[PDB]
Amino acid sequence: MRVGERFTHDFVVPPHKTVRHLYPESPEFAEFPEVFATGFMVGLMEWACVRAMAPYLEPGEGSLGTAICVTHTAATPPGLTVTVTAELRSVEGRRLSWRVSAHDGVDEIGSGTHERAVIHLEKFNAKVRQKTP
Amino acid sequence: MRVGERFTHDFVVPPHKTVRHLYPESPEFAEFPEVFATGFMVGLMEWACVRAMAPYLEPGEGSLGTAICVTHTAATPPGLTVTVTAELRSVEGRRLSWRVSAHDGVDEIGSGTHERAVIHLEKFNAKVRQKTP
Repeated sequence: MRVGERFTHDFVVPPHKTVRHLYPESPEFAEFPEVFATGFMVGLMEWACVRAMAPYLEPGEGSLGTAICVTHTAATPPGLTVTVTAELRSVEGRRLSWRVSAHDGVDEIGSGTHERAVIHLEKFNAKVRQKTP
Repeated sequence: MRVGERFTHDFVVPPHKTVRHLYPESPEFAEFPEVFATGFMVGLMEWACVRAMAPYLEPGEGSLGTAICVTHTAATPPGLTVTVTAELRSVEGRRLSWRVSAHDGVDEIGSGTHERAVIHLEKFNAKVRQKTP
């Protein structure tokens, strides 16, 4: 996997990726604008990076996001296509850093950086089962 | 609002706040570990800041998150309580800047910054309509 390499991931925003659907638990969001939530944008960016790195994982490995630093500069109603471009910035062993950017066909909607760490899935699942109450 | 005031927001993590629940349309997330997703943590941080702001908004006003820059350094299985601490850093016109941090009762799980912009809901929803298919 090579620094500078780019991957693109397209996603038509459905009605259920708006703010109120990120936290249906949250009365404070029930009447927010019907626009693509930041937490969902972040998840879409992760998804792009995950798709890009999948062919480069050893069997039984996965990854986790360890940082996200982005802007969200324009609003996207359901129906538009969000294209995330993920560009690999560095690979320090287990740690991968990506420049992520997104646009919805009308506006650039946000960009920034996302870091991931390759993990061993079965090791990880064991050590998370223990801080489980 | 007063700069430097901290607001807490407590949330018991249910089973359905994992990354596979963030994007069920994402087969590529199928075998991810059952831990609190970064996108959900981002939404929880916004939610804390929204609660902090809501008594201080005028009628007709809302807010949107315009940037988020946070680490996500520890994993949280369902059942633990994530406490977000949101501290107001500054109010500059319609821009409110926040220092955000989250802990799951055991570990610090992430920290950084978040920015929001006060919006006139009707004027905003009108601009959104203009780019709705």
